[PDB]
Amino acid sequence: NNYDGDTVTFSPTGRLFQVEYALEAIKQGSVTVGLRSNTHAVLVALKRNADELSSYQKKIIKCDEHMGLSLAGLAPDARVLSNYLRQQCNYSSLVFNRKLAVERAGHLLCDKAQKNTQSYGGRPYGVGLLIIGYDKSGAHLLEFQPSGNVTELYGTAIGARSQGAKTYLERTLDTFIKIDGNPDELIKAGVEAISQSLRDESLTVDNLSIAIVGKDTPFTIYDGEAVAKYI
Amino acid sequence: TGYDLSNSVFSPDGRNFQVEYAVKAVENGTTSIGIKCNDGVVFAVEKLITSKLLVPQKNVKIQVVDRHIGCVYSGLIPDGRHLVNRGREEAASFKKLYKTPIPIPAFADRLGQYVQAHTLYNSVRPFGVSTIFGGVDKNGAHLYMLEPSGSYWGYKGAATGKGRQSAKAELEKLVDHHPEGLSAREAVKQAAKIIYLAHEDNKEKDFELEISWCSLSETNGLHKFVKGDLLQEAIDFAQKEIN
Amino acid sequence: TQQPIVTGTSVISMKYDNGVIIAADNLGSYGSLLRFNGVERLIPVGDNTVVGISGDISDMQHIERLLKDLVTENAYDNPLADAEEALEPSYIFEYLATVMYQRRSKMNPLWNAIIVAGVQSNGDQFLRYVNLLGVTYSSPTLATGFGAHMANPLLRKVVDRESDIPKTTVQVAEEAIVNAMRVLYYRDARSSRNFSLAIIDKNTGLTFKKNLQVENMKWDFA
Amino acid sequence: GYDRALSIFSPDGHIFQVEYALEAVKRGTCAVGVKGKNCVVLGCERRSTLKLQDTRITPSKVSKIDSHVVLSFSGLNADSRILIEKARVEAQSHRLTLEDPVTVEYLTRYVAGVQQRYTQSGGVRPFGVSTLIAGFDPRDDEPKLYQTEPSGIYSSWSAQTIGRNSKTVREFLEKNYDRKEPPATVEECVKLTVRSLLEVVQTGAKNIEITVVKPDSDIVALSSEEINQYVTQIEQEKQE
Amino acid sequence: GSRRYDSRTTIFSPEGRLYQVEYALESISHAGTAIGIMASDGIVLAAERKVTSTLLEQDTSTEKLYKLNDKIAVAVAGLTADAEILINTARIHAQNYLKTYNEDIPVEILVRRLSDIKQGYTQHGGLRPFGVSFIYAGYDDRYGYQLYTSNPSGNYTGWKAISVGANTSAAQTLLQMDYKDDMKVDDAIELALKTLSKTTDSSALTYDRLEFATIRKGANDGEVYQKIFKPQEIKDILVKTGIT
Amino acid sequence: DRGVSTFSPEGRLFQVEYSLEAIKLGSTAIGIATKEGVVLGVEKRATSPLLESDSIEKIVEIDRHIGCAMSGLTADARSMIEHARTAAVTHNLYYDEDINVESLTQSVCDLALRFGELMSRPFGVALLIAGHDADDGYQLFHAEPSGTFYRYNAKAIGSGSEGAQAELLNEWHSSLTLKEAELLVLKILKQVMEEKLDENNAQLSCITKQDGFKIYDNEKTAELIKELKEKEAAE
Amino acid sequence: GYDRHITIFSPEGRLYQVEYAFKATNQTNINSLAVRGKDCTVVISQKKVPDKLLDPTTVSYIFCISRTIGMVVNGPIPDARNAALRAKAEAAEFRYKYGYDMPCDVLAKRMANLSQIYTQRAYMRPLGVILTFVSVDEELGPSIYKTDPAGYYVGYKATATGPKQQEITTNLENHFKKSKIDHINEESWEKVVEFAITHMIDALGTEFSKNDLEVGVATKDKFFTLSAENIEERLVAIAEQ
Amino acid sequence: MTDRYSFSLTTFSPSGKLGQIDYALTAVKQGVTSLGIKATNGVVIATEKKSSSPLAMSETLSKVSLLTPDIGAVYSGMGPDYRVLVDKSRKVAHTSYKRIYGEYPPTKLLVSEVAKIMQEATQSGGVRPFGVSLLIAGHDEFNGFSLYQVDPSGSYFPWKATAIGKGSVAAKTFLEKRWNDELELEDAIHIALLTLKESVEGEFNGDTIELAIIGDENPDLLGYTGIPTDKGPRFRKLTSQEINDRLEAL
Amino acid sequence: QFNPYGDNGGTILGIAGEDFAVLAGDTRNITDYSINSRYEPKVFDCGDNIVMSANGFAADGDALVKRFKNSVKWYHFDHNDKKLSINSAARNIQHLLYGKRFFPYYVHTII
Ligand SMILES: [Cl-]
Ligand SMILES: [Mg+2]
Repeated sequence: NNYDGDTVTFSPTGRLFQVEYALEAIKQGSVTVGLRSNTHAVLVALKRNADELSSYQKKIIKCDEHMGLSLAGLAPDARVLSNYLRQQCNYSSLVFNRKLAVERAGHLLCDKAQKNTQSYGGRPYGVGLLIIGYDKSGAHLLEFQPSGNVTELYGTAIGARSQGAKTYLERTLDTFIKIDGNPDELIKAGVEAISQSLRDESLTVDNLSIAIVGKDTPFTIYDGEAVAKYI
Repeated sequence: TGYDLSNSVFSPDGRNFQVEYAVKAVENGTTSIGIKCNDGVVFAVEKLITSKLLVPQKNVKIQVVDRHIGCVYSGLIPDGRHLVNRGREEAASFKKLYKTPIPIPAFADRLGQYVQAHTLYNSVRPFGVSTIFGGVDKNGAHLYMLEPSGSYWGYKGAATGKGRQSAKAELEKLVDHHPEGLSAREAVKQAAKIIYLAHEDNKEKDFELEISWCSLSETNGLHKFVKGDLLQEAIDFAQKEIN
Repeated sequence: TQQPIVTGTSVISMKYDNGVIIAADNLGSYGSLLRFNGVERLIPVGDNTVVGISGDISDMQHIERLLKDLVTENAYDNPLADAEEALEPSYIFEYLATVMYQRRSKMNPLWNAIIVAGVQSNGDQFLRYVNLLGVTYSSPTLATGFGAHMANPLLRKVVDRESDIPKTTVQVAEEAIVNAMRVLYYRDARSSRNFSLAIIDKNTGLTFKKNLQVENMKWDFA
Repeated sequence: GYDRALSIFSPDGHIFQVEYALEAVKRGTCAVGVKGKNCVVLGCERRSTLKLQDTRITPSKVSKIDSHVVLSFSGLNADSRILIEKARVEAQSHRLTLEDPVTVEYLTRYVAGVQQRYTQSGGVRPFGVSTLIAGFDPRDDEPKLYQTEPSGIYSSWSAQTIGRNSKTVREFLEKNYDRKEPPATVEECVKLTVRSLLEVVQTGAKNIEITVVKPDSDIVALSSEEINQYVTQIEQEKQE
Repeated sequence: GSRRYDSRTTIFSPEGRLYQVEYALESISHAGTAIGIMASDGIVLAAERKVTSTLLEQDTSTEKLYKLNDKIAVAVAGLTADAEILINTARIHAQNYLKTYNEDIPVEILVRRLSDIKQGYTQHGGLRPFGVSFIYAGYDDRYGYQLYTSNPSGNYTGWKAISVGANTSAAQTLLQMDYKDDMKVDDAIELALKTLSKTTDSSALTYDRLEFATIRKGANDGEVYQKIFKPQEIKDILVKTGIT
Repeated sequence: DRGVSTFSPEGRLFQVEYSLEAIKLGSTAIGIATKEGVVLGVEKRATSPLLESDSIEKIVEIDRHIGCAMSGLTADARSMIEHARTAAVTHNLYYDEDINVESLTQSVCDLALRFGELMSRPFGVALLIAGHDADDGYQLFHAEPSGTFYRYNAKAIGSGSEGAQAELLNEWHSSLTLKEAELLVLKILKQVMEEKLDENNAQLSCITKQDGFKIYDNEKTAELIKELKEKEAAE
Repeated sequence: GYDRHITIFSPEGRLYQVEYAFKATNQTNINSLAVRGKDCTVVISQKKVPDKLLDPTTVSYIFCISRTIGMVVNGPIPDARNAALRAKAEAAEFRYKYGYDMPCDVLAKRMANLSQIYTQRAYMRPLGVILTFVSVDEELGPSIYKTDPAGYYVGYKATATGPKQQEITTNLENHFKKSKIDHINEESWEKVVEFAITHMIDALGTEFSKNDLEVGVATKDKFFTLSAENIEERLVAIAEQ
Repeated sequence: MTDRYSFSLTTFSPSGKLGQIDYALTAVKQGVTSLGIKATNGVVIATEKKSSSPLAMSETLSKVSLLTPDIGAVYSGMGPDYRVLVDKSRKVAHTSYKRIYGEYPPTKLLVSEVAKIMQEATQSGGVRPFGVSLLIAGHDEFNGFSLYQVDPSGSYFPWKATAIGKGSVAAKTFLEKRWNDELELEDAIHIALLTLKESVEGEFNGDTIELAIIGDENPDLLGYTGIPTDKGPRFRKLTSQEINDRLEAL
Repeated sequence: QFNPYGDNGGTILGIAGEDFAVLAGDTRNITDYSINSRYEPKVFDCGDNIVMSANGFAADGDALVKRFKNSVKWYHFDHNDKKLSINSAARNIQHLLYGKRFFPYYVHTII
């Protein structure tokens, strides 16, 4: 109200409204789902078009051979944060001959977002990210909020109507965590999860975007006729 | 009025309302505690399980500084991480120049001065965390608690977050009933109980217990996380006391 | 640009069937003056890596502090610091190799020759060299300074190529290393009788031997 | 440094500081440009609220940027000096590096670029100045006349006016200027320029300045008497 | 943060005016009147000190008339402290030019330089403008005797006769009435003092309330002399012209 | 007042949303992509008859294989064009090849959100970037001040955009010829323009693989306008 | 009314942020007192530990700035420690640059100058503290110099600070009106501490245990704080006559 | 952090007033009275030592300060602002003059430097004006004795005699009746003490009054002998006893 | 005086066929009259069907190959996984080398 003019101001109840408004941009964004087993991790994203002449906005970005994310909210902010992750993954490989741990990648993203919430002149990031990866401790899934809060999960969803997919994953938890050594079945579970968030529209061949990373699987994005198999 | 719209502005009372509003964010956070024992310190924190999809034991909250100091905080988690990152830089530069690991009172002032600096200007926001920290140095065990204003003192026991009143009452009983002191292993058990008791203010969702400790006899003065059998033993002791 | 002041001589090392051995004497020379007699030049990092350093001792002590800081830093926000996310010999080497090459590129080198010896997570032997120029190389046997000229020829008679490594036991390898140290004591004017030796084995872990001496010496014939 | 964003968008998509800079131009004395077949004429209004002025030394309204290009303006006088200096420096820099003087379009593009920059740079306000830039490209006999404004947009004009009551003189020019047959001589062009200012000026005395630019760096400013002869001939034809 | 307290000194009004420049001009209208009159054989500078005291040390006092170099002087109307900042900068510019070209700086070049400095404070930096208007009286071998004025906007113009400060409307009308082109310095001296005598807000015009200066080629032969009048000399010229 | 980088309660940047309103006031620009080339057309919209309309430059070359049309505060486009040209030329210098149309567009869009308290505000202009490369063929992009860019088969921006886009919805198909696209841009420009369309107040351009980017002569466009009039009178 | 938020003049020529910083000074509800002996300078301050969970040994508002200079602070502890760290840095730098120990009055002036800057520069807020510096100066002898948020400072024969400063001040005034000398005419610092505690008891009307007080003593070449047992010995002597 | 107040805090109001300067002058008006009188062979500057507490040692608070050996200063208004200005004035006398010309600046030029500092606090970013008016008395070889007033705006004026602060209006009228161009230094001191008594409520003696002179050279205060051209400072602060001696002849 | 350069010996050979190419090199690494290694790989697969060797001072050689491999990675990131053609790689390597024109990589590079 009187306390939402900038990110450097607490409200009388201890809230940061600019951060909360940045969180609101994610809710307006298109739904994206993340889930994993013990061998693989999967991203599923519903891409959004402007109209029938336009392309469908890409949602998934590769960060390294073993790591990548999906976005919901301001796409240019995702480009800034994914570029930063690419650099940090790259620094780890060049300097230490070491693949960057997914948990450490989350810590770096948290700290980068935090600096934009405590200083004058800046603004919070207006995007949410779901990071998947396979490192020395197996498969991982992270959820990033521009408040700085990063959380490791078995599965999750962000964007508009994400609550439907999140409840489904909460039911299916015991099933999909056991889908080891079967990439197609894990993706099926993700496609079925994101379907719980659709209304009026359904998953078409230029609508759907899928990514996967695993034990002997580099981070690869599937679009177009490569996802027709799962429709 | 308007005195509360900008950081570092004195109200007619002589108060900094923006710092007082940061305290509200701390009071909204989960319960974290610290217990000073005979030859060390124990830290414990309540981790709210928002969903079944949270991977157990993975979202670690307690943080180590150097190899002998533990830090835990309640409020805005990112703010606490920022403070610990600074603490790690302060500890590194101290050890670089003076060789010896940073003493706990020395480390306490480093955090204190940094947090206080964020109450001097309107171009920065105060920290939305109260931090409980400490460890073992050459003069023995030390436990501290640091507020958004930059204010800190030494403690026998400390608590912050939503269930701080409950926790404080429990800590006060331990101080009265043990003037001679508490052992490190006893403190771990007691820390588990107090977090379980303080969870009544957050009773809607279930939680996960996380404990760490630095002890001269039990951990060689190094900070370590309580894991496996010792953690389960503390959880059992805690569950027995609430029933 | 500088000049080395207090210096350490040869570091020698070799691979064997289950791991690596590395050794270096305990002398810190001040030109031709044998000034300091209790200098440890093998520095262990965790339980899987030993870094052997020759050349300028002041720079060695700096590198020792960098490695100590590396262990502290790796443990930060790392629940698997003593397991899957522990420091590997390959991580430690690549970091040092980066530092050495950067420093020579600013025309302000760390005046050293370094051998990183260790065993990787998968049990693989690790042995690689780096110096003040940032030059790196690997070989079944590695040695610095005088060791390169006198130790390598002896150690290469045991392991001459990659296929000789599985045929070489820890007893044969240690024997060869100890003999090389004796030969260096005979012939290097900046060496000492006292030395340290470290074995990193994939089964028995890190064995660090201090206060070893060159023995069974021949002189008589004089 | 002072970094405050003074030029910003409003809910209706307007940048008020740029629009208010145009209001400063509206207040400035009227300037007019007319290109003939082989010349360009720049006319300027002098407000007669200031007498006891020393006309020898008082800053003249038309300024040479190089030997072949001139610049006139409407709006804040102090602001115009900064644009004129920058343009003169750039003109010499162009000669030094390209070994050829600036084209009239290039010089216009530069000045317009400076004006635009001051509409989305922190800590600065836009120039309260619109300019008329006229001349001939090196080794070219085609007349050139351009206009710039605070926003930084620029364009070429057969004839144009800026400043106070420029709506009226543009009305005159739009019905009196024929594109198929522009003023064929210097005389005809100057006459049409003086006529256009007489719609707005008041007394045809020391209130009208006229500068004629011809090809090959031939630039001359008309005197009071020379202009007075045009003023006389125009009204004697009007008495009919 | 800090934006809250920023007055934004360098913005246009909806009418296209610079607020701070306009308000600085309002300030200057309450300053003591300064007058410059240019003649064929020299220039006169006359200025009124603001309501003085009997205990003010007049003979060592200077608030209106300042020397920039041997050929150029200024009359000040507005904040004296602001004026001295600009005056010192102008003195340095003149010396820079003399060092570079080994010739005295032409009057207009000095005036343009100071005026550009004033202009800068209205367009960038977020600082308040200088609350000063200058009358420049000077001589060079290109244009001879010259009068200029500059104001907080950084705009400058040339004049035969001009006033700044208080009652400029009344003063300018009186000057416009009696000024002629073939006028001489001694006639201009009389016009300047008569104009101040009529426009002043004081009861009577006396020597202790005035600062006076002339720039004459009344320097022996082909050169120019500046004369900052002493208190007794102002008293004498007041009697000579028949005002006291 | 309020920050230049402030979010609204709906999660949108005030300044970006306001710059979009300025673009709505701009003159119309239309692009149509075909397998034979991409066509770009603009409304010139001269404010007076004395303004020489061929000095109005709202279609611009970025490289031989990339063209660009603008709508909104067109003075803001100049630094964007400068950057685009520099990026295209720089990439050729570094890699001895043409730059991809998407990569060029992405480079331009990186400038967009570089504002705050960097430039003091967002750009008040939208761009249609058209071009060809060997990997993805003929392409048309819409670059906004939000930093977002969408690929389009056809797109209209400016004051007549929603009426024009509805028209492009009905008319575009994947088998359009270059000639059919040219007439289609002319037809829709004529529909949404205030003044009557001719070769002096409207401009056409195209990008083909063979000939690269070309702005059409007024004589060439005048013939296409005459061809349009006759085929509309043909039924 | 933004002239109340930053350090600019109000229409009355006042600086409200400075005035409100003076009010923050009494937020701790602690009173302090300083007096001079023949060979020493003594400072006493109330000690209140309201929480049983606190470590009482870490609760302090007296600081050892240098070997010779001590400082007691009236105000919140964060600002107190801010001032303490700076004073310590300034004292150490002085000795390095000029080759001799920083005098008590010179440090006070330096800290007062820093405070003055906060009252003139808008981006910096005043510190809500009053700083009382004590020493036995090698040139001036026993010294008390006190600094406030306005940037004012002056030397004192004796002084008092806190919510009940007036009661203590008047009590001290009345004693020096009797004795007609500028100090406590006593040989040992122990008795000067006893004087200081006695007159605080009289002025406040309250009794003190060993844990209710905090004492600092400056002698030639060193400043030191008393332990609870040293204070107890002082309290016993007071009660025994 | 960083000082983000890069804009002026003093600006022109619609009426042409610079508010912050006016308010600074109001703070000076509330200040304790100080005065200065110029004689033929010297200058005197004086003020009241308004002690904030009787426990305070008012000798440790110097309201009258030496700037150079031949220049002194007194103020009315905010004490802390004065103290820092004295530090800056002492330094600028060296950096911008003595380190260049090998001699101390003349009174008028040092005044000019102090004035410039005060002017800049009236225009520079993120600062308020100084809340003091200064009276600066001094002597130099070519200008003789002089007395100057410097205001918060940075404006300065030379005076024969004047007063600033609390009771300045009444004091200036008192000085107008008594001053003439034939006063000797002792006469000026006598008039100074008479004038200052009117604005003082309580005790009026050498311990409550601070008074200094610019007069003859004091070779006894030089600290060394052997250089004929060096004859000692002309600034001298009168002692408590010296003031009381002249209060009997009052 | 510190000499930032050294000579690690080695010999490399590149030959272009009609529809193939070979890049060969010996595996010996030396300083002065000593052998550092009998097998130290000198020719590297850099991705996108490009092989590279930077012979001479091995520290500079390793640094250049490492930076080029990195350039291939970022070319994929920045340009939609487009394959880096051999001519484009060659021009890119020129800029990597000329970037240190006044403190050169002491190597003779062949791709
Ligand atoms: Cl200081
Ligand atoms: Mg302040």
